[PDB]
Amino acid sequence: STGSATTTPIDSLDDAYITPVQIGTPAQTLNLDFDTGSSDLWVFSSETTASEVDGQTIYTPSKSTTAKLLSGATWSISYGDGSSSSGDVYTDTVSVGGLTVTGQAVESAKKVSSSFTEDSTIDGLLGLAFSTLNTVSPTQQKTFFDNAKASLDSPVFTADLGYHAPGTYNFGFIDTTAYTGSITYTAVSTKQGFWEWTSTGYAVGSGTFKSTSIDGIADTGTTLLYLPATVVSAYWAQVSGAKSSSSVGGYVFPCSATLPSFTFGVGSARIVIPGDYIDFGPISTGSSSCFGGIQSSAGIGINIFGDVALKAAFVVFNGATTPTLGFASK
Repeated sequence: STGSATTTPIDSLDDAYITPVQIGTPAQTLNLDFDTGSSDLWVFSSETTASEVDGQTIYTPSKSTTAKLLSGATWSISYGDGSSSSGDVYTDTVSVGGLTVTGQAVESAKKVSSSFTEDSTIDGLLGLAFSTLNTVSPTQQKTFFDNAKASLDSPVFTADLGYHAPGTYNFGFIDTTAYTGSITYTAVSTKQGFWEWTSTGYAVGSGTFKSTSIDGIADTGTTLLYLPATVVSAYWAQVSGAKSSSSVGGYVFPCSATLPSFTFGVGSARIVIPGDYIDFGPISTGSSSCFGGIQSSAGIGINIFGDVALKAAFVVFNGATTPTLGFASK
């Protein structure tokens, strides 16, 4: 089997991407944030504290003939950006882009933090990191990908995120028309439960490439690119007037600037992030100070190749016995 679904930016800045997911019988379609940095599939639901729902589409298990309470199971998760959610668990039929998993753990939110409430466009998350991070207790549950894997034509999914435009998540096959040149594959460590890999270096604009190992995670659920302070300083030094602002929470730059591109290494290959991808617009409505899309990972504890980086590439998440990551230009 295979599946193929379109993923769509939630706003004009590409702050996140939502992908329609069918849950239950008859289908209930919810728009989920596919997140290769976590491993829980959770949804706004009929059980979510009413004051914490503001415009989201909810899953109602009582209306699904294939829903079953997973007796005794609970979940609770905290994300890198400080947001959180928790609740109980059902198993149900879940389909993504024509690919169907029966008995998928669907984690029903009883509580969500304010950032989730405030984002009316995201109905939940679908985790695509390794199942060792799944938070269901006392019996850890498998991700959608892990459940589908054996049925897939090939044990892979791909992320093809658009810049200010729709893109595609495919399961079970590699669309050879979706990228240019070749796919360069690189080793993955699963030791922390992430799609963790080592970039071979970087360049700023038309600058020379600096060969240096940068360990980080491929995370579709993170908006920006978070790299070591040295790298980030070298980037923003090429933008007149750019500075790190403690009050705003990172690098800002004059909205009148033309941003340089940023290149990152994948083995001997190179992925170029156009400067426009790094513009996240005014810090506040009407401001002439703009927020940067490349930020320091210092104090995160890990480097994150988020959407800013991933949307410049066609990315293969290879879930073979020894997992790997592939990057192609497009």
